[PDB]
Amino acid sequence: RSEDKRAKVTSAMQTMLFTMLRKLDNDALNNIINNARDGCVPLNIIPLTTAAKLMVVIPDYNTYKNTCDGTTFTYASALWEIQQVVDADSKIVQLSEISMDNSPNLAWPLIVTALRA
Amino acid sequence: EKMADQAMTQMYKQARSEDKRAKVTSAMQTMLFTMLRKLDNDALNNIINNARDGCVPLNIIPLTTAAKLMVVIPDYNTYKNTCDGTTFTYASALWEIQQVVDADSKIVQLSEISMDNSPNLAWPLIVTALRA
Amino acid sequence: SADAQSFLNRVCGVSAARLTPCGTGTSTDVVYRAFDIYNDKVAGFAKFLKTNCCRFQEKDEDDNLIDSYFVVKRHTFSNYQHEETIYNLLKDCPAVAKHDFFKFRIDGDMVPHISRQRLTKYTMADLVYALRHFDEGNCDTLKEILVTYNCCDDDYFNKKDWYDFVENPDILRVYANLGERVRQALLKTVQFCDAMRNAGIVGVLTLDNQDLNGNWYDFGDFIQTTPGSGVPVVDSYYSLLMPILTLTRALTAESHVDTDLTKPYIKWDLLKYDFTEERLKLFDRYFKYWDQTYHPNCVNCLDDRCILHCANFNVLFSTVFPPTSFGPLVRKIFVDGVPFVVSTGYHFRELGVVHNQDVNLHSSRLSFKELLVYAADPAMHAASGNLLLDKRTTCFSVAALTNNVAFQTVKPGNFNKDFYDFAVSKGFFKEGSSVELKHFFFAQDGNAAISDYDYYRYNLPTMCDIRQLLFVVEVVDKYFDCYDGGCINANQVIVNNLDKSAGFPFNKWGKARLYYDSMSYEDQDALFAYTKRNVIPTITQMNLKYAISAKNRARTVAGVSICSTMTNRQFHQKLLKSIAATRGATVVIGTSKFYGGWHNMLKTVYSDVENPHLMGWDYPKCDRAMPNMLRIMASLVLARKHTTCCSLSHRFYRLANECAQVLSEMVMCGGSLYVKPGGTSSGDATTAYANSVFNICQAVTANVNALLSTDGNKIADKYVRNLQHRLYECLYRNRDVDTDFVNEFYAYLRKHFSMMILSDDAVVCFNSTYASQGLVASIKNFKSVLYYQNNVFMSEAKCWTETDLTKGPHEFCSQHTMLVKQGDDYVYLPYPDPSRILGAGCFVDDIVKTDGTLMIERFVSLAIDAYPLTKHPNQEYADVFHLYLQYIRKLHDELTGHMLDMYSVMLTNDNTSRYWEPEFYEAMYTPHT
Amino acid sequence: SKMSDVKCTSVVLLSVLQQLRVESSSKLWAQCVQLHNDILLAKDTTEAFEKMVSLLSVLLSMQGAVDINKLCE
RNA sequence: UUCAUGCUACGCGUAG
RNA sequence: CUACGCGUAGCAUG
Ligand SMILES: Cc1ncnc2c1c(I)cn2[C@@H]1O[C@H](COP(=O)(O)OP(=O)(O)OP(=O)(O)O)[C@@H](O)[C@@H]1F
Ligand SMILES: [Mg+2]
Ligand SMILES: [Mg+2]
Ligand SMILES: [Mg+2]
Repeated sequence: RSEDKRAKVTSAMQTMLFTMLRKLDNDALNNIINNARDGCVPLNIIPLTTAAKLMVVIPDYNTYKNTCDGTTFTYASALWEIQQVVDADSKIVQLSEISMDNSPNLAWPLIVTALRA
Repeated sequence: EKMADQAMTQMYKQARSEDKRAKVTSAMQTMLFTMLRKLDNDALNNIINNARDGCVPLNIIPLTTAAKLMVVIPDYNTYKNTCDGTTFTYASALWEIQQVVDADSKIVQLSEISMDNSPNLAWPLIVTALRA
Repeated sequence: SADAQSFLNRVCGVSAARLTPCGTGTSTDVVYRAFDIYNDKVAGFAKFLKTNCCRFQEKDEDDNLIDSYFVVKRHTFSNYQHEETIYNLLKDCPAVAKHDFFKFRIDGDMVPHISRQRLTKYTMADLVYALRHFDEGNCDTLKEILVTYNCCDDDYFNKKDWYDFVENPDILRVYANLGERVRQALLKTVQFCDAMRNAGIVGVLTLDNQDLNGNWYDFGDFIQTTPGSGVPVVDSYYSLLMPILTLTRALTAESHVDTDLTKPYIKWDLLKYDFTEERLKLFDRYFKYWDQTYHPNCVNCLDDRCILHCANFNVLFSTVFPPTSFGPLVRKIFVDGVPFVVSTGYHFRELGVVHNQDVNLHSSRLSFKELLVYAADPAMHAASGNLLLDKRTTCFSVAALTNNVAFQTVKPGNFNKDFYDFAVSKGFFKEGSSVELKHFFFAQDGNAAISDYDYYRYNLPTMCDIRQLLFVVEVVDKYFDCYDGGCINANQVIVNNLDKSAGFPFNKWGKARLYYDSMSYEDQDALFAYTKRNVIPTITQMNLKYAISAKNRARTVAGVSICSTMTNRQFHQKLLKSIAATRGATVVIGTSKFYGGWHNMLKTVYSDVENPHLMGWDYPKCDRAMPNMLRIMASLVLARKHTTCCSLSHRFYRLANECAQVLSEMVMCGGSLYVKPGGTSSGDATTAYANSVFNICQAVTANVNALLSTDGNKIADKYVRNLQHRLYECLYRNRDVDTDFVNEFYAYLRKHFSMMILSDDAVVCFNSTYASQGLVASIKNFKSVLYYQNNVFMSEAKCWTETDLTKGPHEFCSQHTMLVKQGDDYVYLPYPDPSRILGAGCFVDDIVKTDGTLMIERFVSLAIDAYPLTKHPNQEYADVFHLYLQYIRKLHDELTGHMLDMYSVMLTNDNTSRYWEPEFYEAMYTPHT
Repeated sequence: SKMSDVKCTSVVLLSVLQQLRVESSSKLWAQCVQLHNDILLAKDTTEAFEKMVSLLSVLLSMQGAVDINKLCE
C-alpha cells in the first residue's frame, strides 16, 4: 500500500514538472540561457524577461493611474497590452468603468492581466 | 460490555458531530435572532420590526452625519409609520428625505403621497435619505 | 576680557573666519561627547567629559551660525611636539582637518594649543552613540545631528513616534539622508588610512576623532615608523560604525552610475549574478585597511566566525546589487531530452554566491530524491508561472502560479452559546467586572494574507557590529555548552506530528506522512547528504492562522516545504531534543510549567543573584524584523555542535540550505511567489531555538553595551572594571576566542544577569545594584540594542520590572504568577489572563466542538490551565476555575442524561468523578509527580 | 453585560453572514469584518450598538436569505 | 490550516 | 496493581 502511494506521488511530480516545462517559453528562455556567459541565470529574472503574460494587482485608483494607465502600459522595460482587468470578486471589469468617480464602486483590488507585445 | 462501551461512545460522538453539522445554518439564525431579541435595544428592534413588515434597507446603514441610505418601503401604512413630513424615523436616528424613486424608477415627490394616489403608486418605494 | 578676544583672533590666524566664542574664554567643558578609548584608566565606548577642548564656532556673511567649529585642544608640550611631527606628515591629505598649531599665554605660560579647523559640532562617535545608545527621552544629540544635516526639519520631531521603525517608517528615509554623509566619511577614512600608511605612522583609529564632514584630526596616540610600513588599526572604527552603514544606508550611492547622487541607477546586466568583482571593489574602496580577510562568496570561509565576518560585509554590499540578482541560480539542465530549468546555485545576499556541486547535466532518470529536489525548487514554479507586479506590497514579487490571485479570509469563531449562558447564570460579565471578554476570533477580509505578508517591510539589511557579534556568539555558545548536538541519521529522527502539511507544492499531493512514508531511510539520508553538498531553495506556503487573539491582526503560519523540514530535522534534532530535555539551564524550552516546574524555573532564575529584581521584555515584530545576520548567527550557534559529524564545507552547504529554506526565500502568499527579505519562517524546524539564540544574543549584546556604556572611572568595584577592560580587549582588539575571558563573562552573566528563555519572551533576574550602576543591562540597554540591531523600537510600556521577587514575573509566556501556599511551602503557581480562558471557553474555532459533546477534554484542559486562578486574592478571578469546574459538571450531567435517554445508564461513572473535583487540578501543580 | 453580549452577538452575526456567502463579495465582506472587528475592540457601548445596527442592516439587505417573517417568532 | 514544547483525555505494546 | 513507550483527539505556550 505504501509503494502505491510513492508511485502516485512520483507520477504526480513528473506530471507537474513536464506540464510546467511545456508551459514555459522555449524561445525567450533559450535566448537568455544562451546569452548567459556561463549558462547560469538568476531565477527572479526568468519570469521578468520570459513571461507569457503579466498580472498587476492594483489596490487603489492612484496606483492604477501610476502603472496600468490606458490599454497599454510599460513594465520591466517591455510593452504590455492590457488583455483583461478582473476585480477581487473574480468578475470582469472593463477599462471604461475604472475612473476616479467609479473607484468607490469597484471591488478593489483589481487583477489586470497583460500579454507581452 | 467493555468493548461495546467504547463502540457506543464513538458512535454517539459521530452522531452528535453529524447532528451539529447538519443544522448548522437554521439553528444559528434562530440563535442569532434569539439573542437579538434578548438585547432589547430600540434601534435593533426598530430595524428588526421594519424588516418584519417589509421596510428593508438596500445598503449599509451609515455612521456619517450625512451619508446615503437606500431603503424599500412596501406600502403606505408603513410609510405613515416611518415618515412624518420630510423625516424618516429609522434606526433611532432622524433621516432627512431627499428623493423617492418608485418601482419603474421615476423621482416621486412627497406631496403626491396620500391615500388617493396610493393605488396608482408603483410600489415599492426606493427612497433615499441623509442622517440628521 | 582682552585674553578671550585675543585668543579668538589667534585661532582664526591664516584662514580668515569670523568666530563666536562658544563656551567661555578658557577651555570649554563639553556637554558629554561620546568617546571610544582604551587607556589605563577606562575602557569602552561611553559618554565622558571632554574638558580639554576650547570649542569655537564660525560666522559667515550676515552672521549666521554654521556647522563648522574650531575644536581647540589644550594639551602638554611633550604631546604638542609629537602632534606637529605627525601632522607635518599628514598635511597634504584632504581627510585631515587642518590644525593651526601654536602656543599662547592663557596665564603667562605659553601653553600649547591644538587649534583645529572647521570640525563639525559633533564627531562620528556621537552619531554612532546616539543612533546606537538610543533613548527615547534623551536623544537631543540625535536631533541636532538630523537637523543640522538637512535630514528632516525640526518639526519632524513633534510627530508621535518619530523615532519608531514599526510606526513611521519614514524615519528610514530621514536616516538615509545621512547616507552620503557617512559614505563621504568612509572615503575620508580610506584617504586618511592610505596617507598614514604612506607616511608610516601606527595608531588605532577611533570614531571620536572624525567629524561629520569626514575630516580626521587627533594626532596623539600615533607612533612614527618607516614610511610605507605603517598600519592603522581600524578594527574598533569600522566595527563600531557597522550598524550605521545600513541604518543610514551609506552605500545607496554605489548603486548609481559613476557613484553620483544626481546620476541615474546603474542598469546592471539583468543576467549578471556573480558580483564578486564588484564586492571586492567595494571592499577595497571602503573597508580597505580592515585587516581581516574578506571572502565575497562565503563558500571560501575558514570556520563559523569567518562566515559571520564575511556575511556581515555581504549584507552591506548586497544593498547595492539589484534584487533581481539574488535568489536562486538556474541552469537549463537536460533530463532525457526534455529541458528542465532547475536551480544549481543561490546568490545569497549574505552567504555570497554559492554554487551547487552535485549538478547533473544530461540526467537520464529521476529518482524520488531528485523529484523532490526539483519540485521543491522555486525554479520551475517561477519559470512556468507568469509575471506579477504586485502593488499591494513593497516586497519584491517574482511570479504567479495561478491564472488569478487567490484571496484568503479568516472566519469568525463559532460562538459557544451554552458556556456563555452558563457564565452569565453563574454571575459573570456584570457591570464593571474585571473579568471581561478581551479575547476573540477576529475575522479577516480578503487581502489580509498579503497585508500580513507585507509586515516583512519592517525587515531591513542589518550590518551587525562584527566584533560585538563575534564575541557575543562565543558567549551565546557558552550558554549552549550543556547540550549535545550533531547530525542524526534518518532512522533516529522522531517526528511527532506526521499528519501536518508539507508545504508547497507538496501539499498538492498529501501530508508530511506521505513523504516520510514514501521515502526509505536511505533516500532521506541521501537527500540530507545532497543538502550537505548543495543548496536547494524552497517555498513556504504562508497561510493564515485561525486562533484566539486579543488584537484584530491576522497571524500567518509559514509552513515550509518538506525538503526543508526533513533535512533540518536530521541536521538539528539532536540539539533540539537536547535543549528540550535539559532542565535548569538558561533556555527553558521543554521545561513543563506543571508539576512544580514553574517553581523550579523561578528558583533557577533566582540562582544566587545578589540584589535580585526581575525584568522582562518583548521584541516588537521578532519574526518579521529579525536581521539576516542574527538568524544566520543563530543557525551557526545551533551548528557549532557539528565539530565531528560534519566537515566544514558540509557545515557551509547546510547553513546555506537553512538560509535558502528559511531566511531569504521564495514564499507563496496566495498563489503567487514573493521573495522574503528575511526574518524567521514560523514553520521552521528551529524556530523556537534560533529565536532563543537570537534572544540570548540581544541580552548579551545589551550587557556588552551596558558594561561599555559605563565610565569605568565611575565604577567603585574593580573586578568589573578589569572585566570591562578585558571586554574591550576581547571585543575590539583580539581576533581569536579568548576562552578564559569568555568563561569569565559567562560566569558574570550567570551571576548578575541570570536568565530564562522559552524562545521569545524572557525573564531575567538581574543584580539591581549593578544595573543601577550600569554593569548589567537595564531596559534602556535592551531598547538601544533593539533599535540599532533588530531595527525596531521597543517601548517602555511593553517592558516591565518586578522589584520584589516574591511576586515573580509579571508575565512569562503570557502567564502571570503568584506566590501561594501548599503543604507548608511557598511555591510559585503560573496563572493565565482570565479573559483568555473565558474567551477560549466562549469561542470555538470549529462547530463540532460546540454541541457534539467533545467539550469534556477541552474544558478539562482549560481548567488545568485555570487552576492557579483559584489561589488569587481576587475572588472574581478565583471564580473562573469553579466556573469551569461546574461547567464540566453540567457537561457530564447532560452527557449521562443523553446516554441514558439513548440506550442505558452509565456504569463507569467514577472515571469522571475526578473531573469536576479539584483533586485533579491541584495535583497538576504539586511538585511530587 | 451589555458590552459582553453585544460582542458575542456581533460574533454570531458575522458567523451568520459568512454562512450566507458574503465572503464572495469582497467589498461587502470587508465592511462586515470592519464592523465586527470594531465591535470586539470596543470599550464603549453606544458606538458598539450603532455599528451593530450597521452590521445587522448588512444582513437585512439580503431579502431572500433569511426568512425574517417566520424566524422572529 | 506550519514548527517546536508541555499537559490532559481516549485504545494498545514492555517490564516489575 | 503500577510506571514507561506507541497512535488519535484536544488545550495551552512560543
Ligand atoms: C511557530 C508559531 N506558531 C504559531 N504561533 C506562533 C509561532 C511563533 I515562533 C510565534 N507565534 C505566535 O506569537 C503570538 C504572541 O506574540 P505576538 O502576536 O504579540 O507577536 P508580535 O505581533 O510581533 O508582538 P507585538 O504585538 O508587540 O507587535 C502568539 O499568538 C504565537 F506564539
Ligand atoms: Mg496576533
Ligand atoms: Mg510587543
Ligand atoms: Mg502587542
